Amino acid sequence: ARVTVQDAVEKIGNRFDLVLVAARRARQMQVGGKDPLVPEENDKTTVIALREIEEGLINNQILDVRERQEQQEQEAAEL
Amino acid sequence: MHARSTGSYSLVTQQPLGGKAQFGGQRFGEMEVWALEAYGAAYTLQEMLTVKSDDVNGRTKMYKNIVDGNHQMEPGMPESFNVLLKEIRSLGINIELED
Amino acid sequence: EFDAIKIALASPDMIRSWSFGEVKKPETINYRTFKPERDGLFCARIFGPVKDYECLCGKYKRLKHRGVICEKCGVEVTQTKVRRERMGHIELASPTAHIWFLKSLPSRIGLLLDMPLRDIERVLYFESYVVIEGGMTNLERQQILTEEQYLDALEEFGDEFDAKMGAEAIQALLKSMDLEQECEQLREELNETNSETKRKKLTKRIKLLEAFVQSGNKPEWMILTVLPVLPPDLRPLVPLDGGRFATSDLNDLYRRVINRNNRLKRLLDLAAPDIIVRNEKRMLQEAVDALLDNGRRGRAITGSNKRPLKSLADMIKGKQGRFRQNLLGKRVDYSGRSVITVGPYLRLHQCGLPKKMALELFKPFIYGKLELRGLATTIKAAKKMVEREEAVVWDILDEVIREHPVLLNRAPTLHRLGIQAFEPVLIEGKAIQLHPLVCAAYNADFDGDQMAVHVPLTLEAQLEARALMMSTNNILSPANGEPIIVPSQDVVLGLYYMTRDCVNAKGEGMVLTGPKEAERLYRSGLASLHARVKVRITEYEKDANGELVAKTSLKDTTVGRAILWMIVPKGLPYSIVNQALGKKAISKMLNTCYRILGLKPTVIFADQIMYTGFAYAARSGASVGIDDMVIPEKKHEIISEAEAEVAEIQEQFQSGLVTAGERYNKVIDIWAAANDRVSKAMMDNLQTETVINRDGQEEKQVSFNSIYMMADSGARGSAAQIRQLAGMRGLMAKPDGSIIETPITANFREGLNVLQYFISTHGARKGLADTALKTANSGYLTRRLVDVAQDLVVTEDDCGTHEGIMMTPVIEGGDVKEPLRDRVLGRVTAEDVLKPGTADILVPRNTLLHEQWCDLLEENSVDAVKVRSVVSCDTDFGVCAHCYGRDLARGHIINKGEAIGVIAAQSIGEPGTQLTMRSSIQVKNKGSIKLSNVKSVVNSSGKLVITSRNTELKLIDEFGRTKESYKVPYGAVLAKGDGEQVAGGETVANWDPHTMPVITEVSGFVRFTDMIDGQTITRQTDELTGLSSLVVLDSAERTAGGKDLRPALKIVDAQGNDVLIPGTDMPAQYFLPGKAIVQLEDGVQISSGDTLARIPQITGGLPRVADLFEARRPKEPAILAEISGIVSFGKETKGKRRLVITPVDGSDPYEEMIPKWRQLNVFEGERVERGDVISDGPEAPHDILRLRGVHAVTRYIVNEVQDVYRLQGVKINDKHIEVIVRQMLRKATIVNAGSSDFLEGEQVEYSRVKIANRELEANGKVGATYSRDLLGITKASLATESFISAASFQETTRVLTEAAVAGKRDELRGLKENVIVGRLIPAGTGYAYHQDRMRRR
RNA sequence: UGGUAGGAGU
DNA sequence: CTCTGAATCTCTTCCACTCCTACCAAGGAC
DNA sequence: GTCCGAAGAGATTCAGAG
Ligand SMILES: [Mg+2]
Repeated sequence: ARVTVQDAVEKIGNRFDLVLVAARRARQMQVGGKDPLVPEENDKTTVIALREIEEGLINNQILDVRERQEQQEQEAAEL
Repeated sequence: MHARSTGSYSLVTQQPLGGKAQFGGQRFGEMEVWALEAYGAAYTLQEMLTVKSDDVNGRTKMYKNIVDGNHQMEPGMPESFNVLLKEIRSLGINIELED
Repeated sequence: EFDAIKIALASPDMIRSWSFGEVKKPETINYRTFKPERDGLFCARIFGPVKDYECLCGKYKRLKHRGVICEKCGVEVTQTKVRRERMGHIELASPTAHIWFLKSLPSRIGLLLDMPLRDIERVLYFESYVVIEGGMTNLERQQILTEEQYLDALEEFGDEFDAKMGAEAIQALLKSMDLEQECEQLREELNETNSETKRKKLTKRIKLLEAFVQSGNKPEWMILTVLPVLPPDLRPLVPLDGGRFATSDLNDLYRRVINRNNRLKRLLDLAAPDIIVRNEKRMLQEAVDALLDNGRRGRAITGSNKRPLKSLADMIKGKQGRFRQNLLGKRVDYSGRSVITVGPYLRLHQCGLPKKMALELFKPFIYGKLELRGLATTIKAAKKMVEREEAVVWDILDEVIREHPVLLNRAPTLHRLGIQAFEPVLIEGKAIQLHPLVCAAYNADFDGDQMAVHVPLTLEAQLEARALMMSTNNILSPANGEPIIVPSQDVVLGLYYMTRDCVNAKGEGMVLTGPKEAERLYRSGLASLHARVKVRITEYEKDANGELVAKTSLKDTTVGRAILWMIVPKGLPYSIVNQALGKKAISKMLNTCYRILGLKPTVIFADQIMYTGFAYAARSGASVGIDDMVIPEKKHEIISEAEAEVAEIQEQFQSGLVTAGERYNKVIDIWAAANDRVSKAMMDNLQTETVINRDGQEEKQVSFNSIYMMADSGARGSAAQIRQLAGMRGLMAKPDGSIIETPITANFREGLNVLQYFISTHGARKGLADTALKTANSGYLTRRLVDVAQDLVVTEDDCGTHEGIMMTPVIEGGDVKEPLRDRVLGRVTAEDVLKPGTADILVPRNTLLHEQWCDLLEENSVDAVKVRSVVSCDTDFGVCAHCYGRDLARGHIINKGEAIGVIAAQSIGEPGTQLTMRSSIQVKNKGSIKLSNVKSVVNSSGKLVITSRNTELKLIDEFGRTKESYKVPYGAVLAKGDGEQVAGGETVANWDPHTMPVITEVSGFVRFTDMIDGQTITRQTDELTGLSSLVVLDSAERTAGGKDLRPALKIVDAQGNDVLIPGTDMPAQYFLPGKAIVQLEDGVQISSGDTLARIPQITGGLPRVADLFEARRPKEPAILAEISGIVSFGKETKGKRRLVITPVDGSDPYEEMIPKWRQLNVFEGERVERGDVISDGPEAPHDILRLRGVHAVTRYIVNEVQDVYRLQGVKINDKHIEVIVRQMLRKATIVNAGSSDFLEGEQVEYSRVKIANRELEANGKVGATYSRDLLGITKASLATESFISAASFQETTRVLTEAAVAGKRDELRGLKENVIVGRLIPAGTGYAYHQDRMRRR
């Protein structure tokens, strides 16, 4: 039941790419088998991703490096 | 009081909005997209323009996605635009979506 | 996939390529049989099958057959959906002209053939014969003759004379004409005409021919030989559900055209006489014209009930067309509508939502949750369970809507805030519960108001609504920095009642431990809410950066203030609560909280304030009664005195001593004075009505009258409303606008007789009609503004430009209208601001001015600061973030991708509903006098008369800004010398406006310039003087000889030789207008500084704003000096007055006309600066732009629009008007072609010419020179590069034809165009996707 | 059904 | 008598959401 | 069994004028 976004906006100043990165992270949670990092309490994926972004453990570069690690794991399983 | 999730559609595949008479959807007027895009809200505008109104393939795909827990969206093309294209082509004026 | 939309005029080969078949039989599907006909408008063979995946015939009806055709049916076996895509064609027996390219203002077919449109109309309808391939015949082929003339010609010439009739002749001429040779011939003619009027429409023909040459289309394609037919499914014969079938009114037109074509074909087969064949051809062409555009030519064909048939063109243009109704106004699923009602229990971010409405809107989510949980195995089971609304469904629903925002909007959506997102809570009932504080932005009134709800489905949409649209985010309006949520009606009344003091009350004199003790005392009833006490208050001030230090002290405050202190956050001081806390005080307190403690404490504080105000207003029990409105005891005496005075004035009028007009004016003045006295007496009796006895002696205090408490707190009412309730209603105007002599003496507390009620109803009805039409006018203006500025989006971050506009406070001869700090707040500087201490800079070059920087600027108090603005932005296709400055909604520089154009247009158009449709100069305060553009001449008396037409009288204070600046007319004497302080209330300048004095340099004899005896000058007798005074005779009044010579006065010495002006060789000359009284006769010695002659001596509403933004030329415009130099008069009053000016360095021949009825005030001898007015009057913005540049016209438009808006009391930031101005002046005309390939007479976009010039300066080639052009908002929107944006706005047919002949290609990249297409808009969250797409290209 | 008006609400 | 100015005519547009209640519309002839 | 106001801008013309 998050009411504000300002605290999460302070992490990503533009507040326009904040929507994009949070949507990407929430899509990762709800479509894939990915489990949230910040503990969940009967909350929608929207607020879960927003709370992760607030804590500073989620960013566009962090998501990019995580995707690179998953790509390396996927190519490793091939051989 | 009135509400609608999915009902009938017209020849232009928009919802008739006969009001409560034929289970119509509230019209998202011209002055409302101005406010929607003044906020900088692009994704909401796209979904309202395509997935909830005219993209029949988009409509069925979105409905199938929602019940499966997914919230994706295929933009597609509105049918009103294709109707306009045919209407203009009917006057001897060549409209083409050149690539 | 696609990236552009292209327009080309379709060739008949293309028409045949589109067609999947042919239409020959006029009959449509049979009424008696469901089967469509063989060759009808609804044909299964040439269009799609009626039943999907099944052929019409049984043998091929099976779904297995793919892409096969029945041999006898001739129908493919694809799905029925292609029936919307398949197109057919009909082959016209005779060529018919396309209506759109005819009967239009451009007259493109007429422009191509260069022969009059009436001639085309005559030829098309078989009236006059036009000749082709004349050959040896004397008459040219372009000329047109009558039928009898054709008979005479054929009896003269047998075969060499070939004249065809109708569209066939036009097509033959179009085929015969060759474009390039005519282009070169017309260019040669243009080189030979040398007259601009002949260049007009000739450049147009040249441009049309060039457009046809460059585009891959041929002129003969304009004449229609093959006519496409709409797909049958688009124009459906929808069943009535009863007897017979509906007609779309389009199938009827197609049937008519097909029938006429078939009859013409039959006539051709039968070889009918030529007259009948020509008549049938005319009928067929008229039918085609009616089908393509009904009512374009002649009268529209009517089906029945005198309703014109809706043709193909009519269903594209207009509000009912596709472009406005369907493309931009798509109806949305997952939406609902219900009445709204107030809910005080809600938090700021929440909103009520009926259980049934929530169940219906969120149905697919409920189905998905049921499938996931496992109660319902299939979708049908889940649907049945939901329809049963079982117990489990509600528990599932509570989970779904737990954190899913819903979008709420009102029917008229003017603000950006007209649609907001809320977190919904399930309630019982059928009404949406809305937060009381939110309703201010929505303009909701809770009187049958309705609001529609929408559900964002996709995850991106949910994040987007939460991040941007949620009500907690919208604290400051985008129009101005003032907060948009504010306690309005009952909360403010409760807070005002709580924070008030009574002279004697229960619990007075107590000393309390803290706010909790005050609450405990008030609750238990031991102390009153207004008792003055001494409470220890813990006050926190953030003296340190990020740290709070507690300060505890005893304070003299009431119990109510102490109780309210509990909800106040930590950061705020105690000084805010201690006052009476009216509406302005509450708004200021909320703004202070927002400034200091951020957003979250502000939201919590707003909720707490609303709850506390509601609770204590309810506990107060404020009520209105007939004893609350007290009538002053002196009202009867004032009325009697006023009636006695008006009777005395009437008696004076009866004797004829005073005229009727002055009697009426005196009566009006007397009644206004009486009304003012009554209102003042009533207010004085009301405000201090309550008298409290405390501790013995009596005492006075502010009254607790409920009506007065409502008025003072700002909750509701005003001074005028109270004046009408308990005082004279005042004089009421007639519908014409005149003031009724007798005012309404009776108030509303007492009765109103019938006559007074009628007089009131006059104005009431006038105001109601005014509002009813204001709504529509403001809506239209807002639509035009939004479309003219749709494309503007903050694209770049910094341009590095140095050009900017100058910000100075506006002084209209009085107090400061706009403080300097208000205009420059939140805007960056173009140049470094100079400290008042010389050689020092206060502000860096590119720093953004904020509250602290403005405050530092306040201490030095420098008037002029250069500020970067939108019009000066050098970035093409968008503005940078620095030029725009603050976002005005958040304390931040504007983000990249913001759609500033739409925000600006909505902010301008929102207050439109409020805007209705229909000496001596003395300074108030002491200061130093500044005088500019002054040529002072002193006489013996010491007065200084200024020679210049325009001169500015300014007052300098100690810190240096011009507190008061007054325009001084030419010839005004001056009291005190410049550069010295003058005491307040002293008339600085004096003059007589009726007679304009004439400056002189030295005393001496006078003889008039170009002296002619008698005619130039003749003495006029005056009774007061007793001796005839010389008066220059008017040019018409005097004879021809005198009028040919210039009427002016030349000073001569006492010896007789002419006096030359000091500092110049030429002899002094002074202007003498026609019929001007001359004080001193010729041959009479004058004094120094004497006058040589005397010369005898607008909407503030919405239409004014519309005119300013449309840049219409005023009915009486002012003329200005195009080029600086010394003025001269080559020829006077010969056809039209001629003016010639020559600059100092090199004389330039100049020609100018001045109308006679317009007075000319510029002196003939004095040099006139460029841009100075020669005739006083309204200034056309085009002249301002052309002479003084873009900055001057920007300043003028901004100042005028702001002055219009200030009168009503609204506040709109200047950045929005600057954005609209930037959108207005986007096109530049080419002064010189230069090396670049731009036509001189052609008009191009300024960004394109800037890019071309930049490329040319990159190389060695010289760039082109351009002159900026100003266009109205309508014209600017219609002249944009892309045809889709112009077509969706206005004049769909004209812009469509213009794009058709020119073959325009639209690159999209706009906001409205991407909305029409259906892609992601370039602004906002779509900016990243669009820039990625641009990079990938 | 669909196109027209007709009245009304904000 | 060309040629800048003034007369005419002529086209286009006049808010945005609902609640509804009706009127309306191709055959007998071959 | 089947068929015939009002407001503005703009284009066109037209009368004056040299
Ligand atoms: Mg209301």
